[PDB]
Amino acid sequence: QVPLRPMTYK
Amino acid sequence: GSHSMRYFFTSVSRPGRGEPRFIAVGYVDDTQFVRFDSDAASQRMEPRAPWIEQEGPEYWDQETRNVKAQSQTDRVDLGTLRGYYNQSEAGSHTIQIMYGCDVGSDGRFLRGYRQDAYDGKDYIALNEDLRSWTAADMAAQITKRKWEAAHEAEQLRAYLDGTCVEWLRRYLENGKETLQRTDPPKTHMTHHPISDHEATLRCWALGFYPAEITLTWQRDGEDQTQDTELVETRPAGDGTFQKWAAVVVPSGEEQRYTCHVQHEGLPKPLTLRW
Amino acid sequence: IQRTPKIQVYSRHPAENGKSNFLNCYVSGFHPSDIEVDLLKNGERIEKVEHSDLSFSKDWSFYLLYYTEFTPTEKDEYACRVNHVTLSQPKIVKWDRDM
Repeated sequence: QVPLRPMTYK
Repeated sequence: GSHSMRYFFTSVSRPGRGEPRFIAVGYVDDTQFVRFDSDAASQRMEPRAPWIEQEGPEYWDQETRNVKAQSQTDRVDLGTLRGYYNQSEAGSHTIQIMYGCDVGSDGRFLRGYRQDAYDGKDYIALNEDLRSWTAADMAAQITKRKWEAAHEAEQLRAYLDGTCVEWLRRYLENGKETLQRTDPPKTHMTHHPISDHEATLRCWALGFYPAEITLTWQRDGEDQTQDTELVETRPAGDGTFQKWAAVVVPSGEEQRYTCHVQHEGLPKPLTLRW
Repeated sequence: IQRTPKIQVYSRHPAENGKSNFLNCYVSGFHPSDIEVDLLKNGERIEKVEHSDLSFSKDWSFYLLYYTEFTPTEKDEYACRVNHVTLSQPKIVKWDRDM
């Protein structure tokens, strides 16, 4: 399972 | 033994010719088990191994949504990074991301990782301590400040240390049988005259797992030998690996050479002789 | 900034004439990811060729495995054609059951 949300924008 | 789970992401921009190509794949050790390809009609996270298929609709829905959100973030980042570097809009560019965790035989955390690249080069990475970032250049420095400011390390550590391992354990157990485990190399030697001078001896190692292996040649043992050929380890396509080492020997005098095979699956190192 | 792909052509099992098998073309170490890989039977494209999904190594270089069913004969010639931005032209690697 992947994380619930992605990292905030770079 | 110990295992790992990794997710791989690749977003490639094709300016003037559509939106970034997005490809994501999940790994348990060397086995691909899920995938997403922005070109696929389904637009869903798809199974790739028999043991992940039993997962219900709740699983696939949530994976699809979360993987799709990743691609959107990459899309935005591509624009942002091009901007950082002052690159032209016509150029194609790549973002690659890898994260995951390792666990021991007991299923406990060993380490977690997360690293990102831009055009095949280190961009930014989570340090071993899972608490600090390493920026590869002035541009990544910008991203670093953002990520620190947003406390992104904490929630990532919560995943790598928490959720990640918990699911790896589930996967390992679910597909323990089918998952590739220790397989001893099947070895043999071949002979190929180039002239009658002059012949090639090739030492084969087949159907072995894991990929880690050692093939070495000797003349008039115990005398180690270079001046030999050795192909890179290659996947057989069934979960196992292949490799061979070769040496050019005088039509003699073939019988004075020996091949030596080392693999964790063998009760003892093997010695082959023509 | 760019890297040309290594290429290996081989069978999943030891080649035996008239015996069903699998023909592989392993491409690795390349960048960027856009790559063209065909398996050939006597110069003609082989249809229904599958491959693993794009992945990469620690050094950020990509790798892929292409594969299709095939029954080797003594005369039939099999090969792998690979094209990539770093390639002046498509390189063809023949299948050799001894390598």
